[PDB]
Amino acid sequence: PELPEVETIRRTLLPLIVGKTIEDVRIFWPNIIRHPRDSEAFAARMIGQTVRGLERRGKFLKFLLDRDALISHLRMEGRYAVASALEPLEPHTHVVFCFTDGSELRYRDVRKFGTMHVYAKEEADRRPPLAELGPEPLSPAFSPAVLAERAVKTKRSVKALLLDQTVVAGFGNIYVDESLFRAGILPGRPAASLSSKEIERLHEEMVATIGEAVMKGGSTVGTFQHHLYVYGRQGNPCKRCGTPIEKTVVAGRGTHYCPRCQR
DNA sequence: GTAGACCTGGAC
DNA sequence: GTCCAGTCTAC
Ligand SMILES: [Zn+2]
Repeated sequence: PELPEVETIRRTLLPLIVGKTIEDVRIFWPNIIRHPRDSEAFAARMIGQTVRGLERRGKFLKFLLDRDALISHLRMEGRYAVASALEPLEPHTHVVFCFTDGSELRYRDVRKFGTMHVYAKEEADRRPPLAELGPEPLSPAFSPAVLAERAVKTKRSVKALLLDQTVVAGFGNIYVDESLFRAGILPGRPAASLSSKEIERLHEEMVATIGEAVMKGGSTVGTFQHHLYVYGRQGNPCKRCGTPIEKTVVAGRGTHYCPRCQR
């Protein structure tokens, strides 16, 4: 789950929960709760509060209640669904919010990597994990200049730079690989080796790629999966030149690229 | 930069 | 049986 997928969840989930009041909060895997550390305090404070809105910051979902804000990160497999509280739960359900109208919001996560933090609204943006996030890619706050200031000071791979949420917030393995192919830049090259022209081109493709993915409802692996040039296509012909797509390891992640179209 | 952690189930 | 799928620590 990257920005496009999280933004899709935010849009579809909002009307299904806005205006409902919390009656109970049940937790089956405590490690997911990060703040307050004590699961009992986490549950108690939300009882009686009403859902007023749902926003997104980077790859995080921000549930807006009365006094508090619930900050949730899905990591690799987290997912949400709304259903009747009278039916048996599905496998791997670790947290459930029960509403006064008999419906409930369920959180499932097979690998158990997800996290949840609760803070008073006016403290959320000034505390971890939101405090140190970079700017939103689809906002004027993200420009070629911002990307250069960070790139010109480090020799780490350009892919490692784009995956750093403090540089820009929202890109993950799929959209970093896709943006670099569109820009014609190899993922393993030093960020400082990029020319001014290459930085402007990369910025342009990053905004175009992420924006297009949001419109298509994200990648299901949504319909953006039908528009991928390299992710998951190792061994198949490049859609632009016909050369076989390759896969290696960069910045500790599986990496896909075309040896002819990219640097 | 690069294995090891946190964790579980599918593909070969 | 062995390999593969967002972020933190540790040498
Ligand atoms: Zn190509």
